[PDB]
Amino acid sequence: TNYLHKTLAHVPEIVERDGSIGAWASEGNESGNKLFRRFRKMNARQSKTFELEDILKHHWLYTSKYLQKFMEAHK
DNA sequence: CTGCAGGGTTTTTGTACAGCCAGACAGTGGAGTACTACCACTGTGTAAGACAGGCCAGATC
Ligand SMILES: [Ca+2]
Repeated sequence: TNYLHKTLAHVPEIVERDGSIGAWASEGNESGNKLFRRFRKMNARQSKTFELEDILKHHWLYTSKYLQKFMEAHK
């Protein structure tokens, strides 16, 4: 199998070269994609002409540091 | 024992010089900021009307 081959043959090379792996996890996008699941439910327009547009808007809004910083609010 | 009344007794309560400043009253000219109903759009539930086919009556096999 593939990943097995990667991990028994190719781990050391990349770990040597590009600093760190798992650092570049795809985990983030897929894992977070459940946000695209929920946003469609709650804040839809709704009409697919807009459904994207407003979903993307809310998403990026939820994504910037700035509002996350203001969400922490002194721990 | 009881009820009632002069005063006690301490607390509470308002009236009392005396000066100070927060807080409000008018309005001005309209911005403007908050509010309230369109509004474009389809997803979801709904229930009137097709309808068919199953059944009884008419009449038959
Ligand atoms: Ca995936």
